[PDB]
Amino acid sequence: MLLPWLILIPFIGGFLCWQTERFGVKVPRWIALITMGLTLALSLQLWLQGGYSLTQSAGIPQWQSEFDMPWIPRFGISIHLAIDGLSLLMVVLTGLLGVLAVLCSWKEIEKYQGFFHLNLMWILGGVIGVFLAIDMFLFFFFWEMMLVPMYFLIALWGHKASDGKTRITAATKFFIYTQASGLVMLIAILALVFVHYNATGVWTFNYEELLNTPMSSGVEYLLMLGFFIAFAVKMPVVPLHGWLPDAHSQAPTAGSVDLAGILLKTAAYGLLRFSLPLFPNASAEFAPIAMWLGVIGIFYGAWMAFAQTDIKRLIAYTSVSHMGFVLIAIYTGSQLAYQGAVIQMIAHGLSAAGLFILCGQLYERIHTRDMRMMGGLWSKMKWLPALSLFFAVATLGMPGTGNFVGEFMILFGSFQVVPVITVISTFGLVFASVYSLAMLHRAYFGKAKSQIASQELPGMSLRELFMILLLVVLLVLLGFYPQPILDTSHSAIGNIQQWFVNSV
Amino acid sequence: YSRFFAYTNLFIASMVVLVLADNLLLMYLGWEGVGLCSYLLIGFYYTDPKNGAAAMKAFVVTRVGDVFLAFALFILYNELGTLNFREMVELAPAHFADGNNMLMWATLMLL
Amino acid sequence: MTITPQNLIALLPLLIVGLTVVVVMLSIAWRRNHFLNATLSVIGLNAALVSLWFVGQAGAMDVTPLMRVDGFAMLYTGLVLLASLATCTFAYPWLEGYNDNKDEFYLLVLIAALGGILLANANHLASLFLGIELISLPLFGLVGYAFRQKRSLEASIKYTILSAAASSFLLFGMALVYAQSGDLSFVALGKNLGDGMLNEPLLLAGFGLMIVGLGFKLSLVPFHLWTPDVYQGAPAPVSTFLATASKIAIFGVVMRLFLYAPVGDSEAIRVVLAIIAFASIIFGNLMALSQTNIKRLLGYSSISHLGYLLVALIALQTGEMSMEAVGVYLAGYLFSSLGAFGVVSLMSSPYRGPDADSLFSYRGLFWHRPILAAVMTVMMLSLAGIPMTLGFIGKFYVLAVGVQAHLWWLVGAVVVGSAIGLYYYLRVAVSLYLHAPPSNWQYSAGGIVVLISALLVLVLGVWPQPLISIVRLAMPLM
Amino acid sequence: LLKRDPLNSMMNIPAVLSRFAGKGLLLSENGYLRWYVASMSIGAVVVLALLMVLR
Ligand SMILES: CCCCCCCCCCCCCCCCCC(=O)OC[C@H](COP(=O)(O)OCCN)OC(=O)CCCCCCCCCCCCCCCCC
Ligand SMILES: CCCCCCCCCCCCCCCCCC(=O)OC[C@H](COP(=O)(O)OCCN)OC(=O)CCCCCCCCCCCCCCCCC
Ligand SMILES: CCCCCCCCCCCCCCCCCC(=O)OC[C@H](COP(=O)(O)OCCN)OC(=O)CCCCCCCCCCCCCCCCC
Ligand SMILES: CCCCCCCCCCCCCCCCCC(=O)OC[C@H](COP(=O)(O)OCCN)OC(=O)CCCCCCCCCCCCCCCCC
Ligand SMILES: CCCCCCCCCCCCCCCCCCCC
Ligand SMILES: CCCCCCCCCCCCCCCCCCCC
Repeated sequence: MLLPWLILIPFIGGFLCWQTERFGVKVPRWIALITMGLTLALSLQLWLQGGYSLTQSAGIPQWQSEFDMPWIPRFGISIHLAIDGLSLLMVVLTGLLGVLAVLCSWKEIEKYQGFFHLNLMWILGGVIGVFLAIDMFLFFFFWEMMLVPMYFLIALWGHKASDGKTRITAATKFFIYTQASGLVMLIAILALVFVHYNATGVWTFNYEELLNTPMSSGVEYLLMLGFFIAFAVKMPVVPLHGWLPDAHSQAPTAGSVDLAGILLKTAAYGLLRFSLPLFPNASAEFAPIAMWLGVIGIFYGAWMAFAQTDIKRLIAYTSVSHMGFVLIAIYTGSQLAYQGAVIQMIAHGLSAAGLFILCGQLYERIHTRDMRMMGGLWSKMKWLPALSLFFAVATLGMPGTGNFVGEFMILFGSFQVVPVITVISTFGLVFASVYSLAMLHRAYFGKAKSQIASQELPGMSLRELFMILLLVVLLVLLGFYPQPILDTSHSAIGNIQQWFVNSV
Repeated sequence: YSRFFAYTNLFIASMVVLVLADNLLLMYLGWEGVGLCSYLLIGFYYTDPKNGAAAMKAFVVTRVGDVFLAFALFILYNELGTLNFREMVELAPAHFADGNNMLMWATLMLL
Repeated sequence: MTITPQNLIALLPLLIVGLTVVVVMLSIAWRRNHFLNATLSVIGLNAALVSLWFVGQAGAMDVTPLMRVDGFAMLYTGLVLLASLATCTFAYPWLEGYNDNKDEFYLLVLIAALGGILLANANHLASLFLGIELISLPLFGLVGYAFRQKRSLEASIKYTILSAAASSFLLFGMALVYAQSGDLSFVALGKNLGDGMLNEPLLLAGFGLMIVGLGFKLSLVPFHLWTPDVYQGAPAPVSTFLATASKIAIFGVVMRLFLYAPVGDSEAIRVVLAIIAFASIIFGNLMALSQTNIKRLLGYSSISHLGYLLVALIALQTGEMSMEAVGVYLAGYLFSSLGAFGVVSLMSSPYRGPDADSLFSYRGLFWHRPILAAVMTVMMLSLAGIPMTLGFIGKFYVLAVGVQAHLWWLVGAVVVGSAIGLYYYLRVAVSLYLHAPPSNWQYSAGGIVVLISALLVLVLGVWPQPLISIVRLAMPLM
Repeated sequence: LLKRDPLNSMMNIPAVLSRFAGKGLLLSENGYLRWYVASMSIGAVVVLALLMVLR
């Protein structure tokens, strides 16, 4: 019931930020803040009223809330939303990151701020719709709908220091990758729908009805291959990964647009929700390839991030390595590894949000991003280097932050399933510590090798410090007490794991 | 001055967590906090890059050691199903009555 | 077969547009008035569009040994009439700057619309040929309407020579087909063959020659080289009409011919058409990568979109929604090309002499023309298959049709061509918003037309059910 | 050895192939009407030969 409002409130809010620019340039930021606060409040109200902690696993489908409306009755297409523990967790994370993104661009008084805010809210609404839709056409619709505002934000409101041609090139590369992968996913969806139509005679796109689809061996492999191409481009999984550092480099200066659409794990959610229950045997056979791809992605992202002279590209390849960890977790078939994957995804979103916000604030202070131009910044900034030290400590898998709980439950489940990939991924954790230390010592420690890093810099504002400390508090509380997050998503993970291991 | 005293206080707290924990995961929390405080205190004079390189080498070698400790933790949880020390010394000889290879590997990575 | 009053009321748009042609000619002969002649033309086209409702009341039947009226004819007649009305609306501000006579433009547009309606109603080889030439010759006039300009004269010469050659090819193909069969009806092209000898060599060669002619007329590879030059040289309302109405009418009559002829089931023709569609998609997408001219880029876009249409055409004998997919795609492509070429025409209007260039300069269009830039980027996203657009709904229909018939090579071609089209369409849509250094209600009418087209594309991309129901309601005769 | 992202270049290779193929295919659009008629006759020969072979 509240899910259509959960999707439409960002869209109506973005339309309001566009329309209320005539009353002032400082108005659409307040409107966007109000509507993301309303979205987050609705998500938290769904969390409180759901009773997710006391919910027990009953098998797919099992939704805490469900909405149906016919959209295209010729193909049996419905605007069909459904929320359970995992989807609610991702919706809450999306709302929190949207509030952080709206706050992160609070000092932009540009003449066209209203369209920027509409663009951001439409990205957030598309991400929420991806997390909520259980109709194949609607899920694909939101999946490709959240990319046009992404493209326009990167291309027009991107990094002003870089040339326009590089911004358009990076945005076009990102759009081409994501939309071609979405098209392949659509072809897999259509072939699955047609297989179900020949087997049954009923036109439908519903996830619940397409679950019991009798398919031969080889067709199911192709369908899961298309789904995995989409969910591996947007994860990212190597070699389908260059769009992520190219778009992070040319992202807008404040870093809000990084948090809005690039930083939310829609692809791994789709792997958990759509790839494994619909195609269990084919995913079971593709598990070694995906797990070795995750190992190669971890080490490729580590060696990439160590060799990066750009901070934003370093955080992008950190995201690549941690998403490789999640990809290893997803194809294990273990409840403990799945719960660790959920915790790791939430904690990695929080840590990368803190890292990108601190990098944006640092670029506001110093107007450069090259590691050969900073050094010894601890003595010049009041708050930024210690908070960045905390967040780089979080991204190396340090206990006390939720990332450690994430990768360690992932590796416990993986060692229960596959030990060699577990031990190689732990060496990947060593590599993660290596590049985090390299970034810390190239950025804030040492002696200054530039003139702009030889002067005293102004301290951070109250709102940026407040939101970064909020991220710090959330990461620490997730590291020390991850139990409410674990009990929130216990039923959905249980249903997915039981459906995966009971149909092989 | 305050940075030094905060780092040493966190070192003391993490070592107390290490020596007071009843399970291997909480002791790993204290273990890695001790390693982090060692890194933050070795490179205290951050202006000299040699101190930073020393802190790098210290944290990388200790992180390799902590990865071996994690190997032992994974093996022990996969075998006995628990991470409590008393539960190890209770239901280890019953489980390892037939085979002792996995316990040998667990003790090797503990070493 | 004679003509009944029911056959006459089923002939309403043809008779109405012909009477409009006669009335417009008599008005020109009385006194040359641009406004009055354009008003008479648009009133006649609107009268045909609203007499389509009376035709729908009259039912579906066969009106001639040549023509057949059903929902197929309704839908394609409506699309052709809408394209012609938009062409006149865009043509008036362009013709306001014309020093020479302006009233012949609407006469040619009306005659070409008559040819399009005949092609929509065509159930005969004679009617198909006559509709093709009745579309072609007014397009010969309209492409070289500004014959003083070198580009328009060159495009007129190229189009006239190549279309005469393709008409000769098509007529020789019909001659071979008629020599094989003995009847010129669409349903009888292959009824004299049975027990597995449908692949008669003379019938196959004749159908291949008409395939050559129609592939010229539909900008299909390798008869596609005329498309960017003729699109660029011709006036922008002429480019609008040639992109929408001619392609729609010729593809509708090709749909009806391949549906009704028993030889359309033959595998050799289907494989040849699959190769043609594959090459058309790949070539029309690859050749628009580095185009700084909007007209040539839209010509290669037309080539690729007709390749997608042919991909939907191949599965006509296997699937059940293939002609429904073609109808939905053609409606979306009509609205997309109408919006794009209308923005091009409104920037190119009035005609600023033949010696001056008609350069578009789309860079930074938002900073003086925000509504037209918004319409142009909406139609650019619509042509790419990007969602919440009608072009995406058509692309989804084409993909489902290709998935049903196991035509996976064509589906991979659609995916690759969609990626390349994404590149150049997004390049144009983002070049609209970079930085670079009217006054009458006809221009406002053209802007209203392109704005309504953009809003229709957005609404029917978000909510495509009414268009799907309308296209499914346009059920031809089995 | 890996600072230049070799897998990114490996996956960017099809973009270079597409650009080269488009540049090669644009040479047929030379603007000569006699070449257009010759290409139309070439396509007629190809279509008729394909129909005769596959019959
Ligand atoms: C797991 C593998 C199998 C499944 C694959 C599924 C498909 C999705 C994932 C792969 C996508 C690969 C996309 C590669 C190109 C990315 C776009 C790009 O880089 O565009 C920028 C580039 C222009 O930039 P610049 O370098 O400045 O050009 C100089 C010219 N002025 O633009 C250009 O140079 C021209 C761009 C043209 C359009 C893009 C290329 C389309 C090619 C076909 C895509 C379909 C997939 C085919 C197989 C891919 C390889 C396996
Ligand atoms: C312009 C030039 C540049 C741009 C264009 C570049 C090329 C674009 C086109 C690329 C794709 C080519 C075609 C790929 C699909 C091939 C399908 C195939 O071979 O199917 C055969 C068989 C079908 O199954 P069958 O046995 O008939 O089932 C019935 C009874 N079992 O299939 C099977 O039995 C299953 C076969 C599975 C393996 C084949 C598919 C490989 C996919 C490769 C990409 C993904 C690899 C994994 C992920 C990588 C990291 C993301
Ligand atoms: C012998 C039996 C037991 C073996 C156990 C496993 C191996 C243990 C290895 C222990 C020794 C590690 C030494 C690490 C030193 C790190 C400090 C260092 O050298 O720093 C220099 C450099 C500084 O970085 P930068 O930011 O560029 O500096 C700014 C300017 N000064 O920083 C660098 O150059 C970065 C150095 C990174 C080192 C990464 C090490 C990874 C170890 C992986 C172990 C894998 C084991 C299995 C291998 C396969 C076996 C089949
Ligand atoms: C570059 C991107 C685009 C790439 C090209 C486009 C996709 C190419 C897909 C190639 C598929 C090859 C299939 C080969 C065998 C075909 C014949 C066959 O076995 O048909 C079986 C079946 C029809 O017989 P039926 O009675 O329905 O039997 C039910 C069996 N389950 O058949 C059916 O019911 C339908 C079978 C459909 C199979 C899935 C097709 C789409 C799969 C997703 C995309 C391709 C794989 C992922 C990407 C790879 C790299 C690009
Ligand atoms: C999806 C966003 C997650 C943000 C991080 C949340 C981490 C969990 C924090 C839970 C609260 C911990 C402190 C209070 C415990 C109260 C326990 C009451 C019942 C015994
Ligand atoms: C996804 C389908 C299409 C949705 C609408 C896309 C946008 C259409 C045009 C709306 C107006 C755009 C205005 C952009 C202003 C940019 C100003 C930049 C200043 C630096």
